[PDB]
Amino acid sequence: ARRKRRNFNKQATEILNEYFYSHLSNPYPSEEAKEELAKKCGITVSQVSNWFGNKRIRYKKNIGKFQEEANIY
Amino acid sequence: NNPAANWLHARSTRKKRCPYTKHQTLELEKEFLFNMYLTRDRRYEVARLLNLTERQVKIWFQNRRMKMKKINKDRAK
DNA sequence: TAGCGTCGTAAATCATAGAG
DNA sequence: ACTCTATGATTTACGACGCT
Repeated sequence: ARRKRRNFNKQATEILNEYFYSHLSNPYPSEEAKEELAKKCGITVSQVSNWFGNKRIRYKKNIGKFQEEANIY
Repeated sequence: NNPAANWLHARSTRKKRCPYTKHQTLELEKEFLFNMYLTRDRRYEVARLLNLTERQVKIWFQNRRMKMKKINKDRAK
């Protein structure tokens, strides 16, 4: 059967958000850094690239909505 | 604070994205399989036929080759 | 320089998981 | 189940750099 898209588990999201926020002034992981995140999260490098693309634009589009999340991290 | 300040930004003069139609997509896909690399003339004819600029056609083919790369990387684990 | 190639990404849009 | 909308994925359009 075809693989279905799925929301990432809480674990993967925490790892990605951790990296994103710790590099907030320039959240652009290098290819080697995307491979390691991909490993810790159990996802693919394309998926890490998609997550960062999605995160930067949505965060940039709504700074307020992502506040508080910026702090806990 | 503006933490997004140093991030990559789209130049305020970039053409706004226009999804192509099922028809334009299907026709471009068929031109792709005929020759994965366009000649100045084939590009010119496909562009006219679909009412897309030659630039848009050149870029569509470039993006299509990157999609092929993406799919093949997804397969050869 | 002109001009087409790849790589990586921005931003908009898609598809449908999943949450009420 | 049945909307909605959140989120991962895909599609246009380029900038930066390669080479001839």
